[PDB]
Amino acid sequence: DVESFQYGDEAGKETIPSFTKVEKNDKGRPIKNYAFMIVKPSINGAMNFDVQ
Amino acid sequence: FFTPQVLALEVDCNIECASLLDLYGQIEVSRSTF
Repeated sequence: DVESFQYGDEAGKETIPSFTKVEKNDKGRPIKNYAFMIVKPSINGAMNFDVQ
Repeated sequence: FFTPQVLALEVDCNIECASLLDLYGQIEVSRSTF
């Protein structure tokens, strides 16, 4: 799976972590920023490695 | 008959030089001949 997202070439390099790996609360909720990356499924699975 | 104790270090002894690639201006680009 994905762990972080890169947004920009040089100045913007905020590797915003994914919701999967992030500092969670005692309940399960995160505490720091994260991103979603909702994806539409396709043939041959590849949940995030497939073509759009 | 005597099996050596395979210890777990791995000497490298290989320097890089210096990435001077954060000073230059970077621009994400697209299909060539911009």
